Amino acid sequence: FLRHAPILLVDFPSTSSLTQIYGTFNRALMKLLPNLRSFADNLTDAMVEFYSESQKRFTPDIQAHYIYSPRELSRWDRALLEAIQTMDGCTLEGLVRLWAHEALRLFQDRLVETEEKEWTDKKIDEVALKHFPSVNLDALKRPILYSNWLTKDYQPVNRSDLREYVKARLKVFYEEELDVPLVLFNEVLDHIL
Amino acid sequence: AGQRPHIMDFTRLRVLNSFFSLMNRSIVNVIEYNQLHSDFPMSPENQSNYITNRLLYSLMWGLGGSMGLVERENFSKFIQTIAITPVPANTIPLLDYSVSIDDANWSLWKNKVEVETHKVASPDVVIPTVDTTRHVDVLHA
Repeated sequence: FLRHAPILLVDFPSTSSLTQIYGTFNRALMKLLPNLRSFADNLTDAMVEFYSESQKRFTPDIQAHYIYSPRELSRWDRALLEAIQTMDGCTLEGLVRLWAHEALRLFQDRLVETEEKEWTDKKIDEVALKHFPSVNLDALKRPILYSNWLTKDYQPVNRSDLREYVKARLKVFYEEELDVPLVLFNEVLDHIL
Repeated sequence: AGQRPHIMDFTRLRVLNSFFSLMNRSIVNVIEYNQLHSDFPMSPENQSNYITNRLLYSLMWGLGGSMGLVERENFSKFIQTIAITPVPANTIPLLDYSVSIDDANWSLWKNKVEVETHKVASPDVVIPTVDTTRHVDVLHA
């Protein structure tokens, strides 16, 4: 079969190509935030550096689903966009905390051993603080959550204000469906979102 | 090219076809290149440069297309040293270069960009780069 089929190997966009490829998507994405339009390139680096750093830390060896690629960056950007487009003006602080979120749900939600997930978190900040010095560190403070079942648009929510809510909205799920008294605890919340 | 390791078992005909398919595209390129410049057709002297160079081009992509990213580079340099005809210095892989259908010269690919706010990292929008515009030429043939 191959005799008639010419092959063409395709690896991952060289670290340089990614900063120019995905780097652009951002420089155009930061127009929805003129005030932060001076961090476009910054957002990029932190995005590509984190991705790269992780792709290596988590190889297909330690586990199968530990596969990465630029596709993660797009899901990351589209995520940054979709979120921004619904905010009456963002801030350097908001960007970082919103940046870390998408990074988590992309490179952490797949991890298994707490040791790995723990690593992912300390690295996410190491890179964030390394590219965003003017940040208000507390902007990366855990736990990082984002819900819209409370705030008008896509805004951060604290465990309490959220669980105290889901718990109530849950009271309906009881008589309207299966009466399974669920104990809204840490993990549970991270999942429902 | 055979001694080199590929991602899929090296088979004489496979690479030659990939090569022939590419070497033929180089030819067709001149075939149509004249169906346009009827008043300014190709030229015996200049055409000689294109074909002679394009051949070397096809060799690396046709016989080295299935080669690794790093592996492919070394291969292109091997084709340079040998190539008796004009070829750049080994300081830059021949893989990074192409060939102008016009002045038929080893013009680095690097010489060949705006996205719209609402359509950022989206399916279609394919930010053009070296690799991008480079693989295209090969996929065309």
